[PDB]
Amino acid sequence: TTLLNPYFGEFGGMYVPQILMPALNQLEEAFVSAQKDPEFQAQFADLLKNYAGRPTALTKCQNITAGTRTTLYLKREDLLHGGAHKTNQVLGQALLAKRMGKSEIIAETGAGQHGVASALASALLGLKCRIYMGAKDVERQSPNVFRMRLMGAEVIPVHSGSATLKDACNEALRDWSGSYETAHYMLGTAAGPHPYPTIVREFQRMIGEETKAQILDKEGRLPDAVIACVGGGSNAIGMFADFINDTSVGLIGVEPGGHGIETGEHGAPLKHGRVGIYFGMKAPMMQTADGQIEESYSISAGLDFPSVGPQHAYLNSIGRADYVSITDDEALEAFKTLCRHEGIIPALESSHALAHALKMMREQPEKEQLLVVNLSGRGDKDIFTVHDILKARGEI
Amino acid sequence: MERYENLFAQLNDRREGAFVPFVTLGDPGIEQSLKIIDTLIDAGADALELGVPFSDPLADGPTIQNANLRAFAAGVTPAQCFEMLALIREKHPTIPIGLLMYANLVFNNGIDAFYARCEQVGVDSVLVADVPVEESAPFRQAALRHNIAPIFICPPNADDDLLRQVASYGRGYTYLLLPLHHLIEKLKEYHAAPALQGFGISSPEQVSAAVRAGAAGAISGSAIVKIIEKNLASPKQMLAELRSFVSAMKAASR
Ligand SMILES: Cc1ncc(COP(=O)(O)O)c(/C=N/[C@@H](CO)C(=O)O)c1O
Ligand code: NA
Ligand code: NA
Repeated sequence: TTLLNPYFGEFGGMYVPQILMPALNQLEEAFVSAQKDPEFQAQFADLLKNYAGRPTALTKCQNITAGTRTTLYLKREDLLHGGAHKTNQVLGQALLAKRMGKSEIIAETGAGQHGVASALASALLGLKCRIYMGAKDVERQSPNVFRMRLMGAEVIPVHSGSATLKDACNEALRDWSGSYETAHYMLGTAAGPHPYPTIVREFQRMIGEETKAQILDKEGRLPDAVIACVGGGSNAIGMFADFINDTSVGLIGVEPGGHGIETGEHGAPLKHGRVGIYFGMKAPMMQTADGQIEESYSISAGLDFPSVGPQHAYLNSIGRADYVSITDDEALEAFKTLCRHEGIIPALESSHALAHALKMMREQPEKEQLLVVNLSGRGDKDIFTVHDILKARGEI
Repeated sequence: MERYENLFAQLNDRREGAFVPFVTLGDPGIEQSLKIIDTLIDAGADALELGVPFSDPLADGPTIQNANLRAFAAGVTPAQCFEMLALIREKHPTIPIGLLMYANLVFNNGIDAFYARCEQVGVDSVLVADVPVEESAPFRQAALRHNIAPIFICPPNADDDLLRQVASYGRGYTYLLLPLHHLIEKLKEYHAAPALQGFGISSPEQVSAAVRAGAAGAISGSAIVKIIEKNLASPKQMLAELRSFVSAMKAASR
């Protein structure tokens, strides 16, 4: 029995060991309570405004659309404290942890951005934070590992399985199953068992609410489409949610195409995987023919979650949202173009969303369209990766 | 078939607990795994619980995580595990054989088709580790349609609603993991499948204790796997140590 529906059509659910069900039910009840509590909402609003820096700008891009009938805005989650959208919902989940009388936080991270957000929220709010991270990810994300550690979090390398994000997700669930009386599991995306897809959406939905108010103020109408990258689905559902009932507004999610869909070296399970059951949910998966879970490949570290949030799978199935992919090379070009033409260095994850908007523009340059790209993070963290690629090619 | 019903009736005749070892199929290789399993049976195992290697065993601790890694290193697949199950049943007609599965492996090629293959090879029960009773309906229904017992865990944080559900939904045995006497007597009150204690069963005294508390027996969830891990370099010593261990654990069920 739950208070809220755990499914989005056929997708979602609570596929955890029975031992974890009380933890999920407790969290759902606390969330439902919190959402009706003006005091909780005021504390959340205060952290968002005065600590994280909301509202974030909506920037009209002055140069990249020249000579076309596209008007492109960027929702600037790159300017949030921590440098990505991840900060929004960590602040809400840390408050839920306190509401439940928890003193400890567990989080998983792949690229390290969710880990940093979890660490900063835990430091501010007096929670003891431990972060599981695949050993392969720890090795390749020493800067983020160090930030997490500077902020007082314990970073625990995970050596089981593939030593990547999925394996870290498993370890976090294993810990929580034993520790949930005192620890909260701060899941980093709009996936996993109910109630996480619901909570993460509601704690990211200010992205879309602000975008709607800003675009109305500036243009006097809604956007033709809003465009966001999809790793597990949090920044995209945060942008989408407030527009779902505005049926004229396109909702476009961009999965990583990696080396190309046809190579199989990609991270686009929603359109190119197969429904399975893993990490607490029924959703499209990267998986072998005989049902072993596989990794997502992308140049971008943060588009590594090898499934996708069940609400995206649902929105796709009913035709409300459309999902596409963008390759490594397309993302890299969009990165370079935004740096040179707008003076904004975008995360490589976000660069996938931008690349698809640039394609919408360039393919049909006389089509009038008002687009918003969710710029989920800044790309400082990516300049070494980009540097190394541009040298290898011989561009530098 | 009625393999659990027949086993418990026979054990009840002999005032005896069941002892049930867990091992991972294909660990550390197919051949050696087959020999390991025949050694457990020869040594007195009353039933088997057998894991199929899965990439992401999110209900398992390190011992079993490492068993999965060894089996993968040997290239073991679910198809090979089912070939193994058919051979095991062909050798041993009455021993109850239970699988411990992850949901994706059951769902992958169709839930119904999974249970139909279980029936074809002679499996008696399936515990799906990441399916709580709340999500269990299509699994239990397919199990029962194919003469397979669906096995549920009654965890340490179980409440009355859960006890009633597990009692109603489960068959074969209840996997027991609030006072222990309370859970066991409540399960009997609710006409649940006989309870096997599965929490940290690694020594003879724990087998005796489970029976004394009123459980029908005990499941060693990882102790057998630990013996495999420790004896990898010595296949013959591995079998000897497995024999000694299972013999001792079974002796304790009297
Ligand atoms: C700047 C940025 N944009 C988008 C995404 C994509 O995640 P959603 O789809 O918005 O949930 C991420 C993800 N990062 C995770 C996984 O490695 C993490 O840090 O742990 C990110 O860091
Ligand atoms: Na223009
Ligand atoms: Na994904």
